[PDB]
Amino acid sequence: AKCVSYGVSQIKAPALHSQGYTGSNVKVAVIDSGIDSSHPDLNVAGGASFVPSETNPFQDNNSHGTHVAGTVLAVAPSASLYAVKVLGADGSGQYSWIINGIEWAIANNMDVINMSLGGPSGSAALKAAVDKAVASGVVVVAAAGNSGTSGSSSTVSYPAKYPSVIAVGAVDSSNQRAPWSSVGPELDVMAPGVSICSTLPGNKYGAHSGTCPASNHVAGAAALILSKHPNWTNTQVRSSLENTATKLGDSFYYGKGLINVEAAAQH
Repeated sequence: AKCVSYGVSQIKAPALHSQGYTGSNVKVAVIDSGIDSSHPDLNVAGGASFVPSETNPFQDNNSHGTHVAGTVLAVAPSASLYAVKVLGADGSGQYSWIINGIEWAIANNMDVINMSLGGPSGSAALKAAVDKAVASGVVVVAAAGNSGTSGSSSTVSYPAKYPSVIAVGAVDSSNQRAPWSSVGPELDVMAPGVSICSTLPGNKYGAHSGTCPASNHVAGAAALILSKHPNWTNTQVRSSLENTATKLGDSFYYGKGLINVEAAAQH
């Protein structure tokens, strides 16, 4: 009935909020199912739809992208979020649609791309677009995936699996890896992703679990770091997050560990 996720204080975002840094001026493309801009606790700054049968990026039929927007804004309240819709009612999107989203983010000078989406395969064209975004200076963050462990295999999804992307896995309030959080050498950092409370369509709130909400926290944290260091490059934003993370378990399962946006914004 109007929650804030425990994850905001777990990544130490409050420490930036009290310095007066809240993501002001940072363009964040939420590449997802869209965002219910009808929600009174959300500011959407604009958007576009690359789903051919669904022209409206501000209608969230699946309720995923609205949750994403909320979690990004809980970390970075004055961030400018753009609803970039590449996922249909079925919850999946063609590579051509997702690539259209990424090309859009580059053309409209997004500072941060959040991709709370995955699949088990890549494409040369997908990797090309993600790399091109990071070359042009965009911080690209993506959910590591919800495939759990599978012996010695990487279970990290594309595009999080690409080295040009910040792959984000999910811990709970105890910094324990969620059993469904994907794993592998491509896993970069962890953030809260268990029962994360946020905005849902129709002026509602509720908890989602997944690496999607984990990655939402990191995209938020990037917007908080660029609030404070507006002249930092994506390389510097990414190093700050990785080099100041709180170490947890092995890097196969946890990567660098829990992000600490407080320590990151001092680096």
